[PDB]
Amino acid sequence: MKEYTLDKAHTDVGFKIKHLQISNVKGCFKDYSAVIDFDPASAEFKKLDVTIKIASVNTENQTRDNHLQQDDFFKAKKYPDMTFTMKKYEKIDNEKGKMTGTLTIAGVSKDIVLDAEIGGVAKGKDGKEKIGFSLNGKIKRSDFKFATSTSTITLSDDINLNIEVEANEKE
Amino acid sequence: MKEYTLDKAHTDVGFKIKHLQISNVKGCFKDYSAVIDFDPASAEFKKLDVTIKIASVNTENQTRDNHLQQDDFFKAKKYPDMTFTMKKYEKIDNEKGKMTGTLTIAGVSKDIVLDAEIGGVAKGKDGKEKIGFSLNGKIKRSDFKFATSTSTITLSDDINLNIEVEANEKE
Amino acid sequence: MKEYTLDKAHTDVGFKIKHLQISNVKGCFKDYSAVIDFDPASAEFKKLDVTIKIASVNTENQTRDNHLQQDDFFKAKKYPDMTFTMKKYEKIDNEKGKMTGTLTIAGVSKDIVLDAEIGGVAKGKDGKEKIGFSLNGKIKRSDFKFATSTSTITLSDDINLNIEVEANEKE
Amino acid sequence: MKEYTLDKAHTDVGFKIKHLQISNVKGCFKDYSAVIDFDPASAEFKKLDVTIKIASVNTENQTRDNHLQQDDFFKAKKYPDMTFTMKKYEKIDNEKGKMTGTLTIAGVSKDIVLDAEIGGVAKGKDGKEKIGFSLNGKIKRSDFKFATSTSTITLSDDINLNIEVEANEKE
Repeated sequence: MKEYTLDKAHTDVGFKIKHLQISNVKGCFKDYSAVIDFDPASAEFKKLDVTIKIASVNTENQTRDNHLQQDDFFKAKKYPDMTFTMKKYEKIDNEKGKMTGTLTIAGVSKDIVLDAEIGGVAKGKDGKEKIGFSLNGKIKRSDFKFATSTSTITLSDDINLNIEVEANEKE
Repeated sequence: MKEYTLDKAHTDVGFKIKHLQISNVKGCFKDYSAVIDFDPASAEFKKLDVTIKIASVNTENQTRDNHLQQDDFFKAKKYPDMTFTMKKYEKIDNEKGKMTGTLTIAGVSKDIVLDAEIGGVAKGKDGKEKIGFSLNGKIKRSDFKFATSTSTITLSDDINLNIEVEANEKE
Repeated sequence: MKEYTLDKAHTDVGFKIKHLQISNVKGCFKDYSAVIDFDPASAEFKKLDVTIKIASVNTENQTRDNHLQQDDFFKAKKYPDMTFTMKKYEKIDNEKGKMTGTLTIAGVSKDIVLDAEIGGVAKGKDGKEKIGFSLNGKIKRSDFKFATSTSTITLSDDINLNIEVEANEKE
Repeated sequence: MKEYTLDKAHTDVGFKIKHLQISNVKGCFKDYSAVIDFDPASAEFKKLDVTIKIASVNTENQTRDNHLQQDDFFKAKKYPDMTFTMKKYEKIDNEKGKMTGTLTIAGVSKDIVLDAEIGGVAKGKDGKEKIGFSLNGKIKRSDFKFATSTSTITLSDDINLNIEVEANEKE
């Protein structure tokens, strides 16, 4: 038997433990087109049709973006774009309305409601019209059978849409 | 009715989605004492008694460390230290054995098994003895009623102990 | 050395593995009062004030119900009731409107929006009025600092309100 | 305007909220073979070779069992069986030892340690030998690239092996 004394400098009294953390992935799309018909006299949308190129996704992370294009997500080779088509605008007041339309994600189509909030209807620098509005609403991955492989535990069934638009008159 | 054209520069076609991520918290304790009796002739531990000052925890994050001291964790005001006392060393060979002892976390005591791995038994620079060994084992929070408030979902019931020791002879 | 043969009848080649499962807790309250002012001429609510006795919760499970009354939930000893007070009804059409009001959970008050859906405005068996409507909306535990101890991982930050009302005229 | 009174009998003041629950899946295999060489004189295993038919899995649930056979699990069409081959038995005492062997799950092989606990070495009813022992140990899905598609969040990386054997001498 012999007696020893730690050397605290080359000793580590260590432990490892596993925890879960919840976090929001924030994303946008760099490339999309839209057609916008709005009547400032009555604060009503008449047509809103948007096409978004899945390819142009950006979640501030290059390898996740690529991953989004694959089978277990967007399948961007087969379905390069997502579309929204307005079917009904129901005015609440001049700042607010309920927009109903058809969202199409990888060939699957559902009717969704977005909350329109009109934040500013002006004549511009030059005297041609501008508008600023937001569209907000929650959609369910399950409704669109999006990422069906991924559990609703790992990744939320709920996606929150925040469309912020500034826009100028045509011709 | 009027027609508009997005201004892509002040437009954001955005989304937010919630996901879970698993991660290991790695930690050590800066301040502990130990008594170590080991026989290099037979590669057997004779006594191993460790006291660890909960206060000296370090998980590379100052506010989590403080939080560990509180009611829902260590209760370091009431129970400032954790103790390990060896009860039995069962040799497997000269590199390996099973250590049994009593771990005490905030006044609750359980007998645990650690895997002893002896990685090097030498005479030092000066001709006095040194040893290097590790102790590894998994304990369950539930066995010690540690952090009973915190779900075994958020934070793992399993804690992995990695004690890495270098040590020098006495007097 | 000796050779053996399993006895399959008293042998178990076993394993245990831990998984997560997501589930909806559905609940109602057995005891509540309300005041309801509605104009069938215009399909508008004029007053809607509801008080709910926390004590009367029912999630089809007796010990969870009790648990809901405690500090980490409702604190029903201190705050026996939750209240909703309508502040604004904004008509969309005769079947649909947006209701705004003040919800109060254990002394904390936030303004919420419910989606009113009027499903049937009749004169009854006896020739006195009836109405049937629903109120639906999502509130966040965090907005009300409800169950702050419980992680948004274990238990969803989002609660979905489904109020289904059938109701008869007064006097 | 008109005043109404709830009809509590056809009114539901309801809510829905999502929570996580952790649970152990317990399982065994109905069909396996083994070869067992054990020396009661010295309480040492000499050979332990087990083959398990993946097809014979039973987790007390018929549709989960089928699911286990598929690509995201066992791939039982391609890899119908799992094998264990003892490489080393290291005696601790007559009741206890450390078993080392090669586990093979769907063509991927890793060396694992099981804790042998010998609970009873007798001569039987008839005067021929019997033994009862257990083998226990934890393996990691990740080490075997098992169910790589399934997150370590939904389903634990750790599987706990409990082999309980009763067995009788040969010829």
